[PDB]
Amino acid sequence: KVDLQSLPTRAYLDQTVVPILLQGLAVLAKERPPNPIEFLASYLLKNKAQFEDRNLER
Amino acid sequence: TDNVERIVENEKQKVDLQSLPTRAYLDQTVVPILLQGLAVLAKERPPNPIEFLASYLLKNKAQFEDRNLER
Amino acid sequence: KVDLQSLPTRAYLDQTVVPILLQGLAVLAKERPPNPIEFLASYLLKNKAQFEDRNLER
Amino acid sequence: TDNVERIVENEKQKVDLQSLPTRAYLDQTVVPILLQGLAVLAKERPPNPIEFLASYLLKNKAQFEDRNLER
Repeated sequence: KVDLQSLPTRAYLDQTVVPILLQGLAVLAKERPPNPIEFLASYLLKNKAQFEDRNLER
Repeated sequence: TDNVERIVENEKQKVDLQSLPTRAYLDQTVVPILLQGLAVLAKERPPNPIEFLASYLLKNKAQFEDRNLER
Repeated sequence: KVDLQSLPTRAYLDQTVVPILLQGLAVLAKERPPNPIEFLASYLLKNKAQFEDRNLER
Repeated sequence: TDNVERIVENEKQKVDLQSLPTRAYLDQTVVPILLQGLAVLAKERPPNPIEFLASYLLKNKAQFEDRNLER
């Protein structure tokens, strides 16, 4: 009975944050804003709804 | 084999964050705090991982921001 | 707790020497001096102060 | 895919270091010793990396200098 808690580290990350990070990092590299960490963190929060629970968690 | 990375590509004067190649730009700005946050996230495995990672960035931004090519 | 010593190879180099090298290599390619290795090494030493510790080391 | 590089650009007679295209010039002069030095630097991770790399160049210049289109 595998779930998010039991997955290997890389699989866990690939299931949860890797897709939104890939998108966000690509946007960040294009924009190059004055506050990149804040920008990325903001990006995650703004776009969370489109990426959240699209994984084993269902 | 790994420490071989063509930067002769990007060079083909004054270098700042805006002019850095993509990988260098990211490595200068977010990769350190991301590496730390992703490690914390993988260990905790919280119910809201995207939110948690974003919170981690915000909470630890002060220790990582401006520690790069633009002081 | 990440620091310079713990960074992946490329991130380490990007944090420490890549920016000054980019600038120096561009100057070297423009000047084409009789002693290019010496010129580049000299460039690094002369401009070190403007690039040194502008990274995680702080 | 990678071994495809237009030099028909640069050709459009006697070739020396001064007339080489930028990438070729760098590859002829500093890329070898830089590749070696960057590898040594990444493995050691010293307190003064720019200084260390410059020192590496100076110390090993004799094994790399003039091993190119101009003997």
